Amino acid sequence: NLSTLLRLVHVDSFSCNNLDKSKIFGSCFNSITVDKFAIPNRRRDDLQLGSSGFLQSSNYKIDISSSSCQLYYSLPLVNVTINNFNPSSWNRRYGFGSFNLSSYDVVYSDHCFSVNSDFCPCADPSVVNSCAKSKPPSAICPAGTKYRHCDLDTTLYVKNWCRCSCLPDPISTYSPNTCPQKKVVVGIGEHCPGLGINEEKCGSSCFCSPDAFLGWSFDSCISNNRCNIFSNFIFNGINSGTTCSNDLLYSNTEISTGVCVNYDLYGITGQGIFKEVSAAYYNNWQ
Amino acid sequence: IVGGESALPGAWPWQVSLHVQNVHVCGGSIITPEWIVTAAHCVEKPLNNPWHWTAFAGILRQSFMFYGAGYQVEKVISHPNYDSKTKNNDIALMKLQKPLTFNDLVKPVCLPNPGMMLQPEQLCWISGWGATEEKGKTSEVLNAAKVLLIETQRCNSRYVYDNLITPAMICAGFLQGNVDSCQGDSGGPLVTSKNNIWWLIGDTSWGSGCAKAYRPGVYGNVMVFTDWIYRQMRADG
Repeated sequence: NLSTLLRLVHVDSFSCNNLDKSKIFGSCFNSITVDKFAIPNRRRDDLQLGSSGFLQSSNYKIDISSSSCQLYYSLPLVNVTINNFNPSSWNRRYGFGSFNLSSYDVVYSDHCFSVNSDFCPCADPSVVNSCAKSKPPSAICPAGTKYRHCDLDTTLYVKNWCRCSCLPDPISTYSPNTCPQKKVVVGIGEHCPGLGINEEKCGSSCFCSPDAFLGWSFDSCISNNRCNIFSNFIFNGINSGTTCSNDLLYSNTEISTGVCVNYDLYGITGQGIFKEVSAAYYNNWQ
Repeated sequence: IVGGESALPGAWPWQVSLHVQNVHVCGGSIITPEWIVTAAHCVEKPLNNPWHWTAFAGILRQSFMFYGAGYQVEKVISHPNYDSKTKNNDIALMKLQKPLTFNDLVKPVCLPNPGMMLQPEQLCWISGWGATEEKGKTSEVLNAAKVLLIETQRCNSRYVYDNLITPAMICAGFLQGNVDSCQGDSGGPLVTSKNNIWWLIGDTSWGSGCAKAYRPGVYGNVMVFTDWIYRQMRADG
């Protein structure tokens, strides 16, 4: 029931695109997909219908060509926590820990990167020995992933001058084609493969520095002693399925005694005066 | 030239190739019909005796004669403050004994005047007879390429050259690669379009390979030594 849902939740704003709130009363659907996440206090304008911001490219993309509702509500700061987790597998494969940030702070990415299966932010130490200028750290990369691409070249008089790829950083690099990390944009219901890793601070096994991860930011979500959360409801299927609502005229009306009215009690019709009487010959199924 | 195309027989009469021992070595540019501007690294001590040198102009495919039909070089003048270690002030001049009368497909390029105020990311064209992809042979046909100009401050990055570009030098091309000149494209006319005319503002001296990342093209700045060339005119007569 939409009434109880809007009453039990501190609803601040609600708007459904490609779907009107009038037809919701007494309709049926096939399935409902619900997404929710807190609202950072810096990108309030990104949650609008249509924006090429960082949230729509790294965090989550909202579909426009489908009937979907958007809700913005608030939650008290008492007995609440935020689960900050990075779903990137290849980032945590090389020894990624935790964000280690203060409470009531949400993390949002500004640029989403992606790599292939054959990727290792680690150079072959047998080649780095013949390097003198801009010598990157190297270690043993696990099998299945090729080492970092580095070439030794002489310009005018420097024999041991080794240059690698992804310089200086994958965010702002001079040759994105030579760097395997490629900037990608998340799709409709698709997570980001991971953030950027500075290969100059990587490299025992190849263990990148925790400060070498770039492309993220943190921001508080406290407003009027409450946390703001945005949710998206996608209703797949219309006028069909087995997911309906009781928002019709049958909304648990109040009984009355004295005048005979129409009857619809468990598939039975008729009229008759009601009279209250104390009876105890009923059962659970009766 | 990597990533370019074959140069059609249009109007580019500022490319003169200097041949010694009946083999192509380098090219050059002309500003007046009495001198040829080229690089100074090909005028080393083993490359003395300028009498055994010929010049070819207005010739796209390098097969029209054999030990003949050329112009003999009279005297070659190199820059006095030339260093072979850092490759600074790589400008050389050659004088021909022929009048070089103007004809079809024969038109020199004017020298750049001081105070041009050129744009930082300026578009220019390069041409020459060099390798095709990497460590190749001399191209039989004439090819050209289009490059962009990058500032000296960005070129002095520690990951590109680590402050090895003199103020009398410049960098151009693309940082992503695939557009660069290989070994053999010495000299070369680096002309830019302005006021509906071409200005020669470059001179190739050296380079770290071709079509490689973080290795753009290096060119000589003749605007500082332009008046010096005028000084050489005082030695003409």
